[PDB]
Amino acid sequence: RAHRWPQPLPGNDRKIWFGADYNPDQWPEDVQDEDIRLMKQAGVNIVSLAIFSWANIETSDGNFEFDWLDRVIDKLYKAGIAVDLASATASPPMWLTSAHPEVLRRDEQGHVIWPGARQHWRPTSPTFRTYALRLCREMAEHYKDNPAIVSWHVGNEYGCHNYFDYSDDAVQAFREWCRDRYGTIDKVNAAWGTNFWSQRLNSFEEILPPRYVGGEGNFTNPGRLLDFKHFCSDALKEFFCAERDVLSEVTPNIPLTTNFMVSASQNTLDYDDWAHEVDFVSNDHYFTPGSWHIDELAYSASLVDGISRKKPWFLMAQSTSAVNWREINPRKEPGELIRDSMLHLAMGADAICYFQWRQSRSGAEKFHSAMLPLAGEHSQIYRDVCALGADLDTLSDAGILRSKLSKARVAIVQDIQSEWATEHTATPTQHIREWTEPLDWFAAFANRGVTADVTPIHAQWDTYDAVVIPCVYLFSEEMAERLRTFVRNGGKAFVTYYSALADEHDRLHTEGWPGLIGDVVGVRIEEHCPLGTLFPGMLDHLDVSNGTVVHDLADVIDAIADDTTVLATFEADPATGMDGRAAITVHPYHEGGVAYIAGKLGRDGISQSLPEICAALGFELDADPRAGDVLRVVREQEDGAIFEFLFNRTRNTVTADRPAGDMLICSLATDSTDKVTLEPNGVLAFRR
Amino acid sequence: RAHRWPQPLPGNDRKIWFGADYNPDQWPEDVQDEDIRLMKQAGVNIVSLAIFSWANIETSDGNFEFDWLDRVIDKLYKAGIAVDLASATASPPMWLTSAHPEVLRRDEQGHVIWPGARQHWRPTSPTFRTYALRLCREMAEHYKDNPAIVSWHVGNEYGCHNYFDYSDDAVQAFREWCRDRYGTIDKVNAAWGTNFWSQRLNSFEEILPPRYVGGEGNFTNPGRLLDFKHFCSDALKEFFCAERDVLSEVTPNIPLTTNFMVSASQNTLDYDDWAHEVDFVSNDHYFTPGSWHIDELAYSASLVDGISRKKPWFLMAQSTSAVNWREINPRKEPGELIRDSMLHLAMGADAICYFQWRQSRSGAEKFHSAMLPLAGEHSQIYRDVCALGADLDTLSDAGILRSKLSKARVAIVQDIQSEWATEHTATPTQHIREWTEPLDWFAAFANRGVTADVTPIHAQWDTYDAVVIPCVYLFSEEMAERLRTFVRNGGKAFVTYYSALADEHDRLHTEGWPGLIGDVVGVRIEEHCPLGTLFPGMLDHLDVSNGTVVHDLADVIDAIADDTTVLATFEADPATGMDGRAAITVHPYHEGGVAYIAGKLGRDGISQSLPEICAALGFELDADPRAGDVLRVVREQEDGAIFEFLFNRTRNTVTADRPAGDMLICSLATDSTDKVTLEPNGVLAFRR
Ligand SMILES: OC[C@H]1O[C@H](O)[C@H](O)[C@@H](O)[C@H]1O
Ligand SMILES: OC[C@H]1O[C@H](O)[C@H](O)[C@@H](O)[C@H]1O
Repeated sequence: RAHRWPQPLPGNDRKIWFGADYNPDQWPEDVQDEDIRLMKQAGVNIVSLAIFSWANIETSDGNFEFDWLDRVIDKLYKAGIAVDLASATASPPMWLTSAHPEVLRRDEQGHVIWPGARQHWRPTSPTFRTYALRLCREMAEHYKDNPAIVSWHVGNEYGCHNYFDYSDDAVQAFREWCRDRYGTIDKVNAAWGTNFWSQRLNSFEEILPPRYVGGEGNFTNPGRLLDFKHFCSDALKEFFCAERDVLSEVTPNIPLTTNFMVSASQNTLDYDDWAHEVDFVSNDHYFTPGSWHIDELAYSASLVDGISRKKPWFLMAQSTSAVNWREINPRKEPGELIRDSMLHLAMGADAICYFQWRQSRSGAEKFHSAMLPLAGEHSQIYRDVCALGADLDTLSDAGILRSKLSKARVAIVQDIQSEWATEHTATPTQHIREWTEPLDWFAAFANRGVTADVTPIHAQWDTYDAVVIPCVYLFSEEMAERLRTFVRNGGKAFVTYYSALADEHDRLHTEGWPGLIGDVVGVRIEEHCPLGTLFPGMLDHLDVSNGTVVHDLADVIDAIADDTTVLATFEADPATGMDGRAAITVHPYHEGGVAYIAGKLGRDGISQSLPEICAALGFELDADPRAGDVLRVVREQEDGAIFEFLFNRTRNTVTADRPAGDMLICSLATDSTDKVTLEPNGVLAFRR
Repeated sequence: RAHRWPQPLPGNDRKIWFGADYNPDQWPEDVQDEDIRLMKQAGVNIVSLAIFSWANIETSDGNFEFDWLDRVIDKLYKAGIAVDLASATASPPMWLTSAHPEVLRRDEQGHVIWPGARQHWRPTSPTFRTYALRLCREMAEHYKDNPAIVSWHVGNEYGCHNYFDYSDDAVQAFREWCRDRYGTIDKVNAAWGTNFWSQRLNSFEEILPPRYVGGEGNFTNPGRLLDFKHFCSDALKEFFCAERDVLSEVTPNIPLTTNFMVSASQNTLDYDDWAHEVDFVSNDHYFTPGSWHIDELAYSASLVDGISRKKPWFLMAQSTSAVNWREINPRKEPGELIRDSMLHLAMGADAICYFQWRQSRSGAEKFHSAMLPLAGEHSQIYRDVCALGADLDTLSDAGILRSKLSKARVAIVQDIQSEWATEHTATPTQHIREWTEPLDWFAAFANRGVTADVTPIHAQWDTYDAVVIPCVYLFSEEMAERLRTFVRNGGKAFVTYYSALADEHDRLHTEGWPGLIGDVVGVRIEEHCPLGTLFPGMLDHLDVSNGTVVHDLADVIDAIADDTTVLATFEADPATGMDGRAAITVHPYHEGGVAYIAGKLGRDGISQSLPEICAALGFELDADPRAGDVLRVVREQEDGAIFEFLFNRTRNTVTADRPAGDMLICSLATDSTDKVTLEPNGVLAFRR
């Protein structure tokens, strides 16, 4: 599927896009001149329109009014502001759900999901599909021929709320998905191990989705659950593809996207898979408060880039300050608004947008920050948004557009499907999920001055000097071979606990762990040692001999190969059986290359262990112990021009080596002759 | 009923049974010769088969095939391995629930319980009874005279998930049980105090089970709830009785059992009552991780013996290492495999089995340990299993079989009905339940080198030298006469807070606590003093004058009798009204015998207080301050042979006086001329 990036309005140059969700249909019409006036002053040059506007467009069944939308598009176009137009199909009107309550999502207990919030429709309902596909057709027909429209924003965050449906529509389509993937019922029975607890299937007609099995102390089929999660993603991908085929047929030159929600902990949609279906990848991401703020945002933006295969990507939403949807919504500290935007940009984005333009006075999102606060033009956030628009204009003129996130020395593998598998309630421990571990390695390498590339499992991590395999619970035979081949030919691999436990069907590998690849890794494990404080006197941590500490889970390593070296061992009470067992090992395999980390060390423990592990593998690290003070993010043009961003990672002002080049952008920082200065949350960009 | 013990295969001697749930229907057929081979090598002499095999026996309605099952039974019989055969009725096929969804269990809130796990049937559903009782006939008809079958494993773990059903079948059957228990509606009104909040019943037709009352802040009738729990247990007991009757009719000489879930915390089925319905008692028990590991398993096994009235019993399931069903599933430490089995064996088991033979690759229980792990015969678990089989063969040859768990000096009373009663949500505090107290008493006497016998309340505790009455919340007049008579004639009693609060209908006794027994105990209490940290500045503990601390709840002892002595008082801020009040008293009554403990002490508090209490009661305790280091469990033959087992209770290697006689078994232990050595988790057995 070819990359096609939204293009300028007629007579404008190519620029970093900079905008917001705009919702003028929630204000009186006469607010729009001020909006536009402030958007111009802020250097805003695109808005996303009509995302949730279904009910103000098809105002009653069969009745489509476009006037208010055409008027504001006109006003925006005359001002030089492009329009990312939504399909308007995110959330249906009251008249549609009143009249057809059968579009309503059902939860795992059979609860109806009422109107009164959003995205409360069943992804596989035919009635709902027909309405959507009609609105799509009407929107497209009305706006082909309209030159303000530069891209389609199809739907909105599919499966954010409606990922899991259990309606009879879902019952039916999950069967058909099973028939299509498995052909014959006996193939389904093998994939799921239905000979456990009299679950054996006679026919496809017998397959149900994992509805309520009584809650706690009751365990649903794990392979079925995996496939169900797969199916839920596919069902909405299918729905999205249909909406987009309809818009594209009528407006073939108009590039189409939908907004992803890629973040460290996202555990529903398989975005890498959806990525084959969009003309350019776009993402919505909101900061994690506290210490994780910087590293988890960088990690995420890197993964977007990975999912993107290094094509430029579109930041469709983030917050200027507080969000509204956590138990506690911290505000952003000074400089974090410009800094976070620059982090997404540094990680390859060529568009930077917010939810949303103007703060609502009312509705569930009234407390969600915006580009123009209820406090108005004379506010810190608006001033900062203006400074940010100028910075992006400056970076547009410096020629940053279309440069790629340069290729890191290390790839960190991310794998939603391994994440699904690790969510079963009957694993060795609920305290391990796949998603935390790749983030831990990303931060630890950053701590040692290394910017890793986060890559989905199907991307080309096997072309990097090095790869991290973190809790990659699912290993197929083709994955085994890819990994084997990689290390054979000179690859360095860091491989952790919880990797290669099962095949792609969640069928646990036999004869010892890691499954399939024990030859490459040169380690053998018969069982896990989970850790915690569930009951008094439980073994709750395991010290490691280099001064670190494992929590949640260690591997019990039974034996290692003759040419495996032990870098570190566990230190425990002798009654545990863990004392003196191998905790960190290194093992050659032809021209590589394999380190094994036999429990959860956390960002800090990985970081402590990195020098020793890398030395033994041949992977070179900056000797500077200031290495972790700053995150260094580099985009490259094919023509040779290099853009390097620096971010302070820490809670004090730091000083660092000035890179070569022209200083382009600076927030809470200072350029000098030898040394660059960065305040907390400061950032610099250089071209060289 | 008559004790019948499963008998050897033709031409075999009697041996301790040693085996597992075996699940050949989950594996390809050609795997069996390997199973049988490794079984022989491990000394396994029995397996339990077809427990969840409905779907592969009645493969469609009325269609019964037995081929695969006769095949494996033949391989096993050839290899000298007996079969404990299931009714196969534990969990119905997908075709049966497809066609008759009215079998599905209904929860407290009316949700359907779907297939996809197990035991999702209504205990009183007449349709499901029909199906089950036919499958029973077919199994019995097909296997009568087949000499490999040495026992029936009827259903599985009744009430493990389906204990509480709220379907119309349960509605209708609860009325019937009430009509049969009370005769007239006025007696129902009397037992449950329905004149509170306009609940008085006009007829049995108005009797409903305790469905949802709106949750938090709403409180269901506690007398009704009590009887409802009794009913849920009787309703499943009856189902079992019917299944079993259909089986012993066809096969009058094959002894039958069903697997109980006796453990310190279980709080559903009344196992002592069900024990009347089996030919021999069998139990599934899984370790508590941490400090509680040893004491809670010995407690539970002791209770099985008590429930068994000291007849030999059958450990039907336990884990070689980790289970799969806690949020954190720790593995067993080295030696705990053999030690735990020896603990069950020491407490009176003549048969030791695991769930399960071979670790599943798939299904909800794939992470549950087995005798033969995924990692294969080359694994520590399988090696330890082999050692254990040799050990149980050794003990077989020593003549342990049918030795009885010796009579302790103190019985500790357990009482499922009191447990039920203490579960209501409007008691003085939710941090008091009956079940923790007898366990605390077991562990404490053990710390003072006394192995108590845990006895259900209807067993003969009134024939021990001492009894512990721990939170026996329900006290009928007959129970009070039993305790009075026991103490009159020279008994020694330890009686705690939360005893004799209410009659057998949960109707609180009047005129002061403990009710009925105030004369025997010598203490009068008007109200409780609950303790905890729910609001700032709440009274959260009360120190006691012998240096212990009470938590969660204390009595307010208002007055003691003329001849009651105070051994210890509460110490507290004077404003509490608790400072100087009686905390532990002792009171003679004719030739006995009564100590009263007015609050929750913990294992440590009881342990610290035992010497002063036992000295004052005249109960002799070992003078050795090392007494708590090892747990001594003792089985006896009529011919006077004696099997003494010794277990290290502690987390350090311990040393102790060598027992007289022949060393039989050692694990993580060591023999010597004067002293015996036990490592943490060690065990030794001797015969004399
Ligand atoms: O932070 C809240 C924000 O989240 C995403 O960006 C949605 O697509 C927005 O419309 C809004 O709900
Ligand atoms: O610990 C899990 C295990 O527990 C009990 O023994 C059940 O009867 C088994 O069938 C199995 O589910």
